[PDB]
Amino acid sequence: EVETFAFQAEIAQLMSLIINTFYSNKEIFLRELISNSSDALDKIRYESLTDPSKLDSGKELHINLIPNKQDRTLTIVDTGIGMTKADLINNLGTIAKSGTKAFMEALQAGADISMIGQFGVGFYSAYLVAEKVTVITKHNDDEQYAWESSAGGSFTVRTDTGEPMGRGTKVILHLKEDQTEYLEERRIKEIVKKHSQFIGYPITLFVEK
Ligand SMILES: COc1cc(Nc2cc(-n3c(C)cc4c3CC(C)(C)CC4=O)ccc2C(N)=O)cc(OC)c1OC
Repeated sequence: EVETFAFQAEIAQLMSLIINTFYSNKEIFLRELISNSSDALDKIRYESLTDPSKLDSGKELHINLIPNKQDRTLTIVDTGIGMTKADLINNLGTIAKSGTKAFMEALQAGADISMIGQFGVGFYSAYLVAEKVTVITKHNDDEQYAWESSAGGSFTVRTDTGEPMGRGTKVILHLKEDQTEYLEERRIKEIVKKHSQFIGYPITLFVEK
């Protein structure tokens, strides 16, 4: 069973701006998604200090970047806190609404899209490079879910029947036809070094084939 939901107006607006605005510095999407992963990893790590059993679903705290040229996808995988159904549908969206408002005000005042992260809505920078984003996530004490959106004002959530993840999140970027450079090892290495060099978790760039 697949449930379909409408984005709140502000998020739909944000996604349209990201998709429609001419802005060449698209590579910033990667640091934003890695920053989401890092924050998620911080969260499970801190929680585990008071409840060590929260790591029964996996001790290792890390990030993998997986390019797939056949599928034309770049996947960002982490073993962070993951997201409940409520996190996916309601709660992160509520925070993103107020973040969007501040971001759009800042843009009018002369800020640029690369500053999106300061407003807590950096996830949506995925749409600079992706025609569709799929999010597979597993939080402790909840089911594995798949969230998906190609924008257009709606997203879906279903319970996932793919490979079980233990705990964490996979963000699968179905890349735009003209954005396949982000499948190249050298290009990913370049971006991580430039923007994500001090992330406090191992980042493994998988190689193709
Ligand atoms: C930044 O803080 C947090 C991030 C996350 N996780 C994440 C959240 C997002 N994220 C954020 C910040 C906003 C949004 C998302 C993903 C979405 C599909 C729910 C759409 C959205 O509006 C993306 C990736 C992860 C990830 N890699 O785990 C979970 C949290 O707690 C369950 C949390 O603490 C509030």
